[PDB]
Amino acid sequence: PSWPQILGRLTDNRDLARGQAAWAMDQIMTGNARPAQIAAFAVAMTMKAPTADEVGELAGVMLSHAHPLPADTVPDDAVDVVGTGGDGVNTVNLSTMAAIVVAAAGVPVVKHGNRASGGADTLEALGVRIDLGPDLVARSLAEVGIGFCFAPRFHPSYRHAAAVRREIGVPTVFNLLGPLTNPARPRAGLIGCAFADLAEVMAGVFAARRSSVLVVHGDDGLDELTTTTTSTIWRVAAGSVDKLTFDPAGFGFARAQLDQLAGGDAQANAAAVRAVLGGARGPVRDAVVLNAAGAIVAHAGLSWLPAWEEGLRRASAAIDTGAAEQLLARWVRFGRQI
Ligand SMILES: O=P(O)(O)OC[C@H]1O[C@H](OP(=O)(O)OP(=O)(O)O)[C@H](O)[C@@H]1O
Ligand SMILES: Cc1cc(C)c(N)c(C(=O)O)c1
Ligand SMILES: [Mg+2]
Ligand SMILES: [Mg+2]
Repeated sequence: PSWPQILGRLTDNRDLARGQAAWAMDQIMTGNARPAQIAAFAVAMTMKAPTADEVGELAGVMLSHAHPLPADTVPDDAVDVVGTGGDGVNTVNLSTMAAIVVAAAGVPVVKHGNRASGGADTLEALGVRIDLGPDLVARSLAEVGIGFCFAPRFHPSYRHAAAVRREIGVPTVFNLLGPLTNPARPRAGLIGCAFADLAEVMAGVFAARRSSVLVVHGDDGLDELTTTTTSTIWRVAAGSVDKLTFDPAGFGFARAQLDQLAGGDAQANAAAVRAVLGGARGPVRDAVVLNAAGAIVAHAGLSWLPAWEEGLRRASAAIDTGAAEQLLARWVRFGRQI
């Protein structure tokens, strides 16, 4: 295998041969790939139109190189709530807030995340330790019900890819990898995809791993279940993908305006988390509850309408009883206690 060969095949608009994407990603992750080669590969893959097999190869290499969590520390039914980002709309950290609420409802959550105010920035501002290694994330999950895997901490060898991603700016296939590379390897997730054309490829990757996952794209372009309009959902169950249209109004949700979901810096976004967890009613709470419920449905799938009703009931109660607010406080506390 070589760069001229792989790049030539991609510029010929041809799907890669089995193992070629893995070879490329492994060259990238081991510091053996020049910045020019990384960029060429990222772009060529993107323009060819990556397949699930290919994206699955890239993600597997990343996971091979990632720091794992200690054996037997991650529950068999752990769930992630994470999006590709890059939806061009600046929202409150819907996934992060949903994760807190899901953990509070009793579903173990191991959230993969990163800076932008991104999930990681907002958590840091809330006083949550984002920087914890495998052992301590495992303890966090055991003692709090939620662990946060900070992408840079667990994927240090991604450094060269990350630099190139910054330099070129343009979204590429690499933008799909975060939600597919949680180092704790949870089997369930609510997975946001900004890129409508690539949501199905993401779903295909999760299906190949037999995850129970909802890949979601708001029909307003949010990488979350949206409240402003309907959402497209790629439902992954039993190793196959269903595409459907999801309408929140179907559960009594009032239509919001995207401006009402808008975020700010880490301090603003942190305030918005505190507000939701303190019971503030309105658009942000509604979107958080909806996404929390979707994550619970994905968790349920590890065994539709009944699932959503129970998910919504459970998410609402976790906030209303103060369990969500208390969980965050316990999370802050856990991290201050080293
Ligand atoms: O949108 P960008 O800033 O360009 O970067 C992509 C973001 O995707 C993640 O959202 P995640 O679902 O993990 O958290 P959230 O929905 O709570 O923000 C995380 O915040 C990354 O920064
Ligand atoms: C996954 C990951 C890993 C490393 C080492 C990074 N620096 C970044 C980043 O800057 O976004 C992301
Ligand atoms: Mg998100
Ligand atoms: Mg988002």
